[PDB]
Amino acid sequence: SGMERIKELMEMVKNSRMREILTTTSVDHMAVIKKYTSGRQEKNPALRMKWMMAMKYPISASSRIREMIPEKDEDGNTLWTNTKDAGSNRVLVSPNAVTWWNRAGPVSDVVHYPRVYKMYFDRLERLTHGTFGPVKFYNQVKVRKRVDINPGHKDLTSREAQEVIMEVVFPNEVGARTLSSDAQLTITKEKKEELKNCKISPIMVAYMLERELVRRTRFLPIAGATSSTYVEVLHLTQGTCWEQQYTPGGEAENDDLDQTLIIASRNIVRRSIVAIDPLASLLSMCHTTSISSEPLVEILRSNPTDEQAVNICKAALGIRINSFSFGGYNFKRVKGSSQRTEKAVLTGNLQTLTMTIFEGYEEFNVSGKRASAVLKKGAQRLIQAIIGGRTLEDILNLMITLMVFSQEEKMLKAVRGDLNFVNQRLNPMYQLLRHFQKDSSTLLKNWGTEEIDPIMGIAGIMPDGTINKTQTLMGVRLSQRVNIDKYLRVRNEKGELLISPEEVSEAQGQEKLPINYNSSLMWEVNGPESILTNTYHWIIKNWELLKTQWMTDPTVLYNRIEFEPFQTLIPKGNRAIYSGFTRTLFQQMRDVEGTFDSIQIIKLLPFSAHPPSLGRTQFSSFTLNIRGAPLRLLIRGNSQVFNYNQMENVIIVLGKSVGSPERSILTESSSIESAVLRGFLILGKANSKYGPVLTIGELDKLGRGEKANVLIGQGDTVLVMKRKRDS
Amino acid sequence: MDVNPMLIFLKVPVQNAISTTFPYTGDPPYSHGTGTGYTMDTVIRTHDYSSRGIWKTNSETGAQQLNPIDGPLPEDNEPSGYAQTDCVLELIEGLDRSHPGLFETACQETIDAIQQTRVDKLTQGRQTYDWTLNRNQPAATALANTIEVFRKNGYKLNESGRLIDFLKDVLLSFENDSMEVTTHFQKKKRIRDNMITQRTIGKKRVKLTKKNYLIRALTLNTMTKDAERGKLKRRAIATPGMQIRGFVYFVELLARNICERLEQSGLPVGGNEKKAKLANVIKKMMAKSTDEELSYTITGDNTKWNENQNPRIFLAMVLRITAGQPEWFRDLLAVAPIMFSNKVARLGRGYMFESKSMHLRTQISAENLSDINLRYFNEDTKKKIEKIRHLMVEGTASLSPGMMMGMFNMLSTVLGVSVLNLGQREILKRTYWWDGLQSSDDFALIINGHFKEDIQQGVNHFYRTCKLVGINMSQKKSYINKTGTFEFTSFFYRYGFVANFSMELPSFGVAGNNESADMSIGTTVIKTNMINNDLGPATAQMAIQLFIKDYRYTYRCHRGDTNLETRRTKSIKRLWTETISKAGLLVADGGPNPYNLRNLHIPEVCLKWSLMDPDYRGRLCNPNNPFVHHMEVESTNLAVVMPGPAKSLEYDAVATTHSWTPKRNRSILNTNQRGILEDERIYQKCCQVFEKFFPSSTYRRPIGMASMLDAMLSRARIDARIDLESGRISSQDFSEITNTCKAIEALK
Amino acid sequence: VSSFKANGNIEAKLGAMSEKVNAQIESFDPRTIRELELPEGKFCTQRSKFLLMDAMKLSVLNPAHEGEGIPMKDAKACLDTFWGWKKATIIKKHEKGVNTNYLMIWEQLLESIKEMEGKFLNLKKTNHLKWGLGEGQAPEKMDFEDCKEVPDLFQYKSEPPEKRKLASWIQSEFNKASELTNSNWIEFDELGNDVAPIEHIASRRRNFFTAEVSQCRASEYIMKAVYINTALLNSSCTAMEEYQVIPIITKCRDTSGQRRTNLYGFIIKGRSHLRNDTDVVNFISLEFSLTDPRNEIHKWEKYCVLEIGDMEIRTSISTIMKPVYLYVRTNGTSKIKMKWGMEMRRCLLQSLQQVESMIEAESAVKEKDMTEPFFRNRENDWPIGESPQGIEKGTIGKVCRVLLAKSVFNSIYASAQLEGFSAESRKLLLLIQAFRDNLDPGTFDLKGLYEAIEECIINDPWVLLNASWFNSFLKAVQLSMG
RNA sequence: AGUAGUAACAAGAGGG
RNA sequence: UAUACCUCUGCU
Ligand SMILES: C[n+]1cn([C@@H]2O[C@H](COP(=O)(O)OP(=O)(O)OP(=O)(O)O)[C@@H](O)[C@H]2O)c2nc(N)[nH]c(=O)c21
Ligand SMILES: [Zn+2]
Repeated sequence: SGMERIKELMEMVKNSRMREILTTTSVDHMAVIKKYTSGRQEKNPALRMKWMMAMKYPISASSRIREMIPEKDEDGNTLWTNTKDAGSNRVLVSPNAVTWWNRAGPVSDVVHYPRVYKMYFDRLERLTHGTFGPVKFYNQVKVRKRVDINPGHKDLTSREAQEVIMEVVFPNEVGARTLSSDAQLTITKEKKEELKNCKISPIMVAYMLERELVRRTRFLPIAGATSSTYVEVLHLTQGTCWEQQYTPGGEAENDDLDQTLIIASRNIVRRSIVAIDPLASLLSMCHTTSISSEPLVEILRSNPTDEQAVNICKAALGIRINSFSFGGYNFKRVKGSSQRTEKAVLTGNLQTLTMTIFEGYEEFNVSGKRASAVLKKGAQRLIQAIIGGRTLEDILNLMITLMVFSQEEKMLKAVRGDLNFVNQRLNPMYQLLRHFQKDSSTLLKNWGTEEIDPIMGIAGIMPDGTINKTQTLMGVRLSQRVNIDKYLRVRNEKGELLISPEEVSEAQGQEKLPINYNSSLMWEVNGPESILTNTYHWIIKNWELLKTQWMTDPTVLYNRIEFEPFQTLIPKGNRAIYSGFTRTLFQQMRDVEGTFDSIQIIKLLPFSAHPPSLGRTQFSSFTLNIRGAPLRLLIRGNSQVFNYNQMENVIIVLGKSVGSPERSILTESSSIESAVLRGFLILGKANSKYGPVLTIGELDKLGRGEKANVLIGQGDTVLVMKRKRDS
Repeated sequence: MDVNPMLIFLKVPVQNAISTTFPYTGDPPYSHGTGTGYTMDTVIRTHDYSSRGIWKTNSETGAQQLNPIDGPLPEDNEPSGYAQTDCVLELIEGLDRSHPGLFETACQETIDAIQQTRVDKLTQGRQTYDWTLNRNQPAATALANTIEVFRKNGYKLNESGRLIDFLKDVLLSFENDSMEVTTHFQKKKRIRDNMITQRTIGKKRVKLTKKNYLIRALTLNTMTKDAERGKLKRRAIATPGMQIRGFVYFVELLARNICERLEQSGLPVGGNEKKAKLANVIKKMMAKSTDEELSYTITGDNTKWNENQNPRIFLAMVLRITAGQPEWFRDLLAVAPIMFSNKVARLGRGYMFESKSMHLRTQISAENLSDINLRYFNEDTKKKIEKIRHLMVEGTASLSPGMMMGMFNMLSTVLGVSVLNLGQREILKRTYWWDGLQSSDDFALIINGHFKEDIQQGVNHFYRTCKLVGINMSQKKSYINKTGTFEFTSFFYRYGFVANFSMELPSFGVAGNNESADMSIGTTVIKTNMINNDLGPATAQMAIQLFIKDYRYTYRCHRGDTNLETRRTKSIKRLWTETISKAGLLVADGGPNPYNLRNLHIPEVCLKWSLMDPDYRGRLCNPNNPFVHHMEVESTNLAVVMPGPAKSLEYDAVATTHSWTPKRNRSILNTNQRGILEDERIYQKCCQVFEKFFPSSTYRRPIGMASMLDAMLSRARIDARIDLESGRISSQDFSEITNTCKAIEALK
Repeated sequence: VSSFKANGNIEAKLGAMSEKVNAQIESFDPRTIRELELPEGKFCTQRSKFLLMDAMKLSVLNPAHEGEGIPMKDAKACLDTFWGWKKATIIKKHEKGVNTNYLMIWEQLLESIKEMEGKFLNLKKTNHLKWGLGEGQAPEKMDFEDCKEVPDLFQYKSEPPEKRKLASWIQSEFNKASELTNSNWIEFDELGNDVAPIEHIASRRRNFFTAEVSQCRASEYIMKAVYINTALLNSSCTAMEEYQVIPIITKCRDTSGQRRTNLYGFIIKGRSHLRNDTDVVNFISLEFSLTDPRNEIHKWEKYCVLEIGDMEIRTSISTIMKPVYLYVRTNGTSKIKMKWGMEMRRCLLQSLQQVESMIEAESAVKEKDMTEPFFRNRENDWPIGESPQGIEKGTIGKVCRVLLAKSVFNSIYASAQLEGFSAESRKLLLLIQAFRDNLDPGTFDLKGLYEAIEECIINDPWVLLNASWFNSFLKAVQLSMG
């Protein structure tokens, strides 16, 4: 009707008290006067509530309550009073009112409320259909990282959501904006369909939608999976010393799967590379590994990702790496690879298209309808295209198709006008094609011309369509089974190298979904901090065993396969010289009796597991590639990596205790320190009587037996002697 | 044997057993009576630190203004306020140099902000000093009063509906020498009874002088800070006025956008992020160093941070940061530093005297501290009077130098940050160098070099370089050691950040919003602490267990099968026996606790939904219930919490009959402000009806410059028409509605 | 400002600035540094709201829940379990008090209990009670004009607190607080059923905690605190003008699981028009005891101690009769004070957090749930005491009770002194820890910190005891190191 | 008295 | 001047 509101409005406007306000205060001011109250924010609500709950009538409720419920309940409890709430036409009420309502008030239909409160009920939904595994106990290193908080966030910006809300809950009173996308429209119609005739305060729907649509992030300490659905349950999933393995209800997300697969495959490859028979070491890990409780094999079988490690794994498991099609033609990549960068770029009419640009040298066999070509592509570059066809037209068509496919600046710069090609609006790659097919007039004027050397069979094409022997369009020329070896090199049938484990990058971010290796080659915990802590733990747990093994038969010790995961953290070329340097430093400790630094042995030992080189280069520290940034373990003394704390009697690796060594080692010292410098013994504090102090780079002009002062590290000047014998 | 819990520290490192040093399970300290003594102590000490500076009388005000900036350099370690404008400008420039196009974007954002900012955005936030009433009031009222007074005098640009048009008026209002305000007072009529005296409130117009209004608009209020942990003696906090708020908002809004893009700025980010920045700086400070270099961290506190932070320096900062931008914007932001540099401080409630022989007590207004015999007071107090009297203006006390806690933020940090950003190898080019993190008085500074003396040099250099901009490191409380262990704002880094759970203990309990909210908060407190502060499973379980016990007792909502005797237990028993599926009843209706580690993130209603009696849930969630009062989206499911100053807390809950509000304070009924309740009661009934014509008003604030009635009518037509035309209404009803719509519009 | 450019100002100004402005690092060494200076004066008195180790219960067997039944009926029921009463006589005087008024109060109360029916018990406003509950002792408020010219009108006494000296008793009280009893004091509400393994683990670990904690004497203080403070807040809010009686009750279970109601004494609440969160309710505490005050008379300054009866007790070999004392006193509290007393159970969290973190800390490195080892595989390995033999290592179960007692005492004796002391001494502890980690600690103004700490040690038994503990710790560290 | 602790409470305001 | 009542208020 809209009747009683104008009756009410008349009945108000009669009263000059308020007819004053309604006339005087504007719509901008009504917001200022709505929040006008005598009441302050309560300073101590916990106290105030404990105070008020002992009173008879502490709750305030709408006066209509006096119509809706009785004054005295069955037991003689007074439910409401006539005393009105300071600053309101509201009544003071007993808690017994709330109970009486809940046991014998009016009933309502609320059965669709879960559609309003979806955001909450999905939490329950994920939990009820979650599954737990076992609890594992270990040093749980957590990265403080910004992460998502709002699983089921249909990702759109605040006002973009606001429009969608306003549409759904406030349809007549909508503002004045366009519904940008099917992103908005589908959500609007679906949520409008879902929330159809639900008896609830619109405000609550607006609130719940506002909470439901927009992304929300937080800085959290996280070990393991960083997906929203895993962030939802950190409190249940991880502790200080424990991991409660858990998979939450419902299905994983392709982006997260594809993202994590790369990191898995990378770590598999980077591990395998170190082991003997890397192919065999890989294959077992690929068979045993499971992502988010799903087989890596059955992922890789039916997952389309193109990455070097993933491709090494696909080649090893014997599944076709990836050919494809575009613009009518079928492309098959023969050589090279490319990394994918999503970007925004401007056409010649300054229109912003959002590409997924490819960077890298690639070679393609392109074929199809009446025309074939070989393509050589660089990052936004057509290096060379050799095109053949049954008609000049069919050539030219493929030429335009490739010239598009290059993603060159030239061709974007070339686009005059806007691109509104379609009711499905095609992606920019196609927009550009279906543009230039309809008009390549400018494209060829701007593409440019080479002079070239005339060859029998080959010919050049000119921007006007002419064929020319010695001139051609930039890069264009007209002319009429995989295997993998022991060490993970990917060869083609001809014997040429496609993919190399030397070319595979480090694992970049942090896993989205959880990775579960069931492989003795890998440690129980994921990541590098794990590797360091476990590698230094195993040593301490089996110290006494390995201490004799150090004395008697070292060359066996150094080949301990438990040291392999540690090697992945060392950079490729350093391992040999590091292990040699280490081994020499140990040998010095054997050759020079008396000196014996169990902690120094424990510290450096894991670097020893590689075939050493004969170089005589000095090292104050060893680098370790952990989570991107290089960490430098100092050879002399404590570090951010390895820190022996005597107060605790504990080795501390990256902030976490790895164990207590034998109390024997606290009371253990000697003035001479072996196992620091190569052919050089340390003999205590630096004495000025051996001249001005030297550096580590200036220790190849000293006599065998000559004492000299050295700035050894961490601002310490030390007395150093060159030893006589050569280890 | 005698037990000594500290002996644990023999075996366990301090940081690992730090909880045992945090006694946060007992009532904190609370000031009783006034904080005039503290305010005067602050005002005194503040001048005492700047005593060497230049004294001058303000022409417009007549306040004894001390200026220390660019004054004589200090020749001892004591707290000094002698900052140097060139030495500031050098750092503030060095910052611009160090962050290419920071200030450009920072300003560019603040411009669009200033352009787009409504007046409404000032009704949000903390309580403000209301120059109209000479008392603190909530922002929404304190503004509304100033707008109403501005409207009653000749000032109505703000009627536009944009913050800068209000912000304008404030500067023009300084011109009007005779400012008209309406004061309220109690009178007493004589009434008959079918004859007794009857109290009643009446109004009285008063006109204030340039002198007065200018003082009142430069007045900041003072209080004692209560519930303050870690400290033996109480401190004086301050509250800003309704004028300066609008400028402070934009200065802080710039300084925020400045801070947000600085690795050394602690503000405005949360602890997890602060810790990430503190990681980043260490990781970087190691990754940049060489294997023959030392690394020393300073655990750092800055003594007398506010007392020695000058507003003229803020004028320099805010100017230099805006340099190159539009001079209107350059001016607008410069207002707050000026207005602060001419700040006067109220001296609070005053004092209370007691006669032992007569057995009587009396109150004294701080305003009376000019004309009062000193025989009543003691030495320390009467001497503080002696000292304050020379600075005392129309009830208030002049405070040109320094600052006071609670008025201004963030920018003060940028001054610190810039002194950190000075310490890059690429700027210093010495044998030593530095970096760190700072927020307000608290700082962590990593100094790197080749040798201990080389570090010492950088310590001295830093320490003096701060003194030159009026920053005073606390030699007492700050300390230094090799990089590895440090303290920062009660975070403890020991080769990595450890746990400090004790800090959060006060958060564990019944927050006292209501049955609905408290249950959602309590669980989330347990949940977030498990994640953030190493609260283990078994203890968390026990926190659930105790929370339930506290919640049940507090709200008198014990389980329906208990024999306890309260005002509810019968009516809860009725419901308990009546109910078929008991597990569905909420704890607040005497149902069982459903929570354990896995459930903590799931709201009680949501968690118990399937198990409820469909009658009972239909009553529980009945949107027609009178216990709830309909909120707005911006304030739906929100509470208030104090960690920092004071912050809002969102929580997850389903709107039930347990989502009520408790009774309001009634003490105002006895006061002369008794009308404000009626004002509120009326004001609400207008918006309540308006919302029927604009349901959209409760989700988004309706932007419009038009009479609130006219908007209601203009719609009331077209709704009444379209309900018929392309709908289901009778033209007799349409004609009746339009006849009403005209009939009321006839009435003025 | 616009046309400013940095030529080289700061360095010039630093050049100009005096060399007295320096941050000179004095390198820190715990072997060098002295003990904290404890204050001297009269010995510190007990200032709790109820008796600790010197409390005495009249108990009855009662199968009721742990907050059920009419508390006065439960009290009456307990009263009857004591046979041999007497005529009351004052044996230790309240030096500043009208010691008759206490003796009249006890009898008034004790008769008023015998002559009541129903739930509510309000005493009648007799002068001797009025005096003890501070009736009328607020001066009458006046306008300043009307009392400008009075001679002795001053501002209220605003001096710092009188210094006091560390008596032994507090360490004793703590030593008892730190012990097990033969009764379950804490009764935890129900939880959601366990599903996740970690929940089962959690409960497994929680059982041990509950075992070590629920019997601990600290927990008996927690329950007394909670009951007293809830009762007092509620009665303060509901009966503002009455003198309500509140019997000091707790409910427990024996080692048999047999349920028992205890009566420690009575509280007579004053008037309670509590407006500000600091406003005071005066009350009278009347509490049973076997302890003779006169053997430690400094401990009981504020109390008037009566002798009220006798009873028999058996030792190991012998068996003898002892007299029963009633410790009577006027005390006070505030909305904020009792609000926090209601919440004392959070101590359990403070205690158990630290332990669970210690268990988990090992569990991580051992790679295994180290709970059942820690509790069951009993090894005394955490230093928690000092005897004439030397440093005394205890077990995790002991550490629980110690930490619990600490956390409880922090709640019972909360004070700005503790607040400051705790905040500042932490820095000195961290300075020690930095040396003991060999991180070369340096300080700028140490004696400033020593004075900042020492400033907060005035008259609080708990803060004095903590200051002492810090010294014992410092010495204990110095010895092992030097 | 007692609470308390750098200043208050030990009811305040009104029917004057 | 005293004694009785009665009203409002318990963060304003
Ligand atoms: C420009 N370019 C396009 N493709 C592939 O060509 C096909 C059609 O290109 P498209 O742009 O229509 O692909 P899609 O809509 O799947 O979005 P995209 O995968 O993000 O591009 C897809 O299979 C692309 O991966 C490409 N493949 C390789 N190897 N190198 C390239 O430079 C390149
Ligand atoms: Zn209960």
